[PDB]
This record gives sequence, structure tokens and C-alpha cells, in this order.
Amino acid sequence: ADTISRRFRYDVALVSALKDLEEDIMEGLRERALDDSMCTSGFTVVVKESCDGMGDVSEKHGSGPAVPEKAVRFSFT
Amino acid sequence: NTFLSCSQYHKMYRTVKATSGRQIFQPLHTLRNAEKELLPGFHQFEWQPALKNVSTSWDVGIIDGLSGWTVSVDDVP
Amino acid sequence: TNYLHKTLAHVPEIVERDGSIGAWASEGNESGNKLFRRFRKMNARQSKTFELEDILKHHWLYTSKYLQKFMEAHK
Amino acid sequence: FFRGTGYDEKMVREMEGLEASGSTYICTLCDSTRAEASQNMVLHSITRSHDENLERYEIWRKNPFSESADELRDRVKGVSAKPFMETQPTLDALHCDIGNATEFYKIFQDEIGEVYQKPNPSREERRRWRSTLDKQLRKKMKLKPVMRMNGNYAR
DNA sequence: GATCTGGCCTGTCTTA
DNA sequence: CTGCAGGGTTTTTGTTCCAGTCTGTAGCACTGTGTAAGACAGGCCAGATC
DNA sequence: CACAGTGCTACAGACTGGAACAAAAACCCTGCAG
Ligand SMILES: [Ca+2]
Ligand SMILES: [Ca+2]
Ligand SMILES: [Zn+2]
Repeated sequence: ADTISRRFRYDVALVSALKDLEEDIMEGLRERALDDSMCTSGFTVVVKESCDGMGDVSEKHGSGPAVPEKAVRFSFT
Repeated sequence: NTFLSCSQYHKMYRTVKATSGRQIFQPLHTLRNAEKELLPGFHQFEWQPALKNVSTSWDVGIIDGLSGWTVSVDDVP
Repeated sequence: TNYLHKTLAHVPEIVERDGSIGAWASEGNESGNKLFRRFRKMNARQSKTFELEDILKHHWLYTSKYLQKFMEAHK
Repeated sequence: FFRGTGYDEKMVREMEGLEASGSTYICTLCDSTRAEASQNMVLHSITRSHDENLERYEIWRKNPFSESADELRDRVKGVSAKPFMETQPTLDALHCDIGNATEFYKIFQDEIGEVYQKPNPSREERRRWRSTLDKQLRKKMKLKPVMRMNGNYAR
């Protein structure tokens, strides 16, 4: 295991990014003049995901273990 | 002394003033007015005896280093 | 070249199917890479162990909408 | 609903089992070969998908008809590795613009000199043509050359 | 010694 | 007594313009995140074989 | 038809000042009303 990596679990990061946008979905329900309480079971969220690498990320002295320099960054929106 | 860009500082200024202010920081154009005292070319001085082949005007700010190159094409560029 | 084949053959099909193209472009990821460098000099603890953890956290705090609403300052 | 569209071509090819990146089978969305899409350019229909590539890797590994390496590679239109990530069949915008601008930069570099009269130009002549094209593109349009071409140069 | 073919090597092409 | 219309009353709330004085955004030209090996076609030579 | 900046310069709107005006908000005050 020569890899140092970190990640949020998918479901948890998704429910936090969706619970953050709650202001805008409520305001859209208001402007659209649709009832807030009713018909709340059929939502649909379309999510763009992206993955990319990045060259020459300089290494640190540190303790261990040895790691390559290139990094990979998986993100979504 | 905190590496705050001018535009980031104006962003912070608008933010702290608009919400619950009572602004504390000063606007940009009054910071820029307290500047001309720190840069060179503001205080008077006198060299005794007069300096050799150096102008005696004491208000020169940032000068271009080329120092009067005769840009004409035929010479060194 | 491959991109010439894609831009001369499969453009109408994907614009009709997805509805749009370029709104799903990779530009939205690459730009973020810029952050990854500023967040590795300014705001990341200088240790091999905690570096990824603190970069991930500071990036997720910069990307949230809830603090951007405050930062809009209502014009 | 998840839509994977942010990957460039290198990563889409290597994470779907294709061969990167100057293969004979050019399209990620279609099955046309490099020489075939030279004759015929504008008529093609999107075929490739995830499940079809899984099934085609299965054909390539099981090999039920016992073909040689080249024929079997032709039957699965170049699927020699099992795909693990799923990728929606779309086109990246940014790297498409960069690739097309590098193609037109080679066309201009060709047109400075005369390549359709003299079909075999020397290496020094290539260097001289690129140098004078960059000199001109510095005098007007206010551009300075780049080793690898970012997107701002393309726009 | 004459013959041959597999594979070694080299230059261009493609997305990065 | 009440009801509503319409009288006056003060006090907003803003009404016209030209000296200014100050504040906040627009115009300028340009940034940086896009960063590696692999496929293929042709020439040829070296070692194996008859 | 990326996009959030990158600072300096320029000029747009927010101010006063009396003159004077109207419209309005709302008390109170009279007429004509059962
Ligand atoms: Ca890459
Ligand atoms: Ca990449
Ligand atoms: Zn195709």
C-alpha cells in the first residue's frame, strides 16, 4: 500500500450537498407557486461527475512510504 | 501584511459593511490615499555637496529602468 | 484525427440526445485543479499524513453554497 | 441519475477497455476505423455503450470461433480489456477545441510553405516555416508560441 | 554458400 | 347617538437645479487550470536452414 | 460561446440648499344624513 488517499463516502457527501441546496429548492417551489408540502416524493437529481489527473505534484520529505508525484482528483457536481 | 489582494479586500469590505454594520474597515480609495506617504518621492532631503551627475529633484517615483534608450531600430534593441 | 471525426459526425446526435453539450464539459473539473495548488501551500498542514485530509476539508468548505450566499452581501 | 462526462479521451479509453490513443479504431462512440472514416466523413451512428463492451470483452476472452489475433481483434472492434467504470457516450468540449486548434495550426504551418507542390520537405524547412509563422502571429494578434497548447490560445 | 523470415529498429501520428 | 363626505389642520414625502463631494461599478488587456507514452508502417539483418 | 479576478482610472448616481408644491396620512371638525 504505497498510496495516501482520502475520501468522503458517496452517500454522505451527497446528502450534505443536497441538504445545503435546500434554500434554493424551497425558493424554486415558492416562485413556481407549487405547493410546498404536497407532491414531495418524486424529485430527481441529475449529477455530473468528473475524474482527472494532475502532473508534477512535488513530494514531501516526511516519514513514509514512498509515493509517486502525480495526483488524481475525483469530484462531482 | 496578510497577503490580501485589493479585490479580495473590497469583497470583505462590502461583506462586513452590508451585513450588520457599522462598517469597520475603510474603503479602497482612502487606503490608496494613505499610500503616497510611504512610497519614496514624498519627503524632502538635501545632498551636501551636490551629487555628481544626479538630478536634484526629490519627487521622482517609479522610473523606467531603460533610462532613455533611443529605441530606433538600427541600434541595439 | 479523432476529434475531427467526432466534431463532424456525432455532434447533431449528442446535442439532440443530451439536450446540450459543453454544459457537461470537463472545464468544471480542470478549473478546480487550480484550487488544489493554492490549498497545498496556504491552507494545508505541512505533513505527508494530514495533508490530503485538510485539503479535502478546506475545498469542501470553499465549494459550499451556504457561505457563498453570505458572501453575495445582497449586491 | 449519474452522468459521467468530465473525463478526457485518454481516461475514457483506458477505463472502458479501448486502445489509446492512436489506434486504428478512432471513435469512442462508433466502430469506424481510421482509414474508413477518411473516405466516408459525415455519416455515422452512435453504437458503443457500456454493456455492449462488457459482452465484447467476454467474446474476446472466451474466443468461441477460434480466430487469430487480428481477426478476433476485428470482431470485437478493439475491446481487449474488461471495462470497470461506466462512462456516458459524450464528447468533451475543451480538449476538442484544443485538438481542432492544433490541427489548424498544422494546416497553417503547412500553408506558409508549399507542401502540395513539394511533397517531401526537409526538417530544417519545417523549423523555418514554424518560425516565420510564429513571427507573423507575434506581429499581429499579439500571441507568443506555446509548447503545449492551452485553451486560451485556441479561442 | 544461397535463401528466407521473424523480429529489431526508426520515424511519424495522436491525445495528452 | 351614529353614519359618511368632505372642509380645514400639521407633518410626511418628496418636489424642481445648479455649485459642488463622495461612493461604487465599468473599461482597460490579460491569467491559469488544461503536461506522455503508445500505435503503426516500412526497411533490413542475422541467424536458422537446405 | 470558463470564469473569477487583476488594480488603476473614469464617470455614473447619492448628497446639500432654498423655493415651493402638491400628494398623502390621518386628526379633528363641520354638513347633511336616520
Ligand atoms: Ca492526463
Ligand atoms: Ca488528463
Ligand atoms: Zn465514430
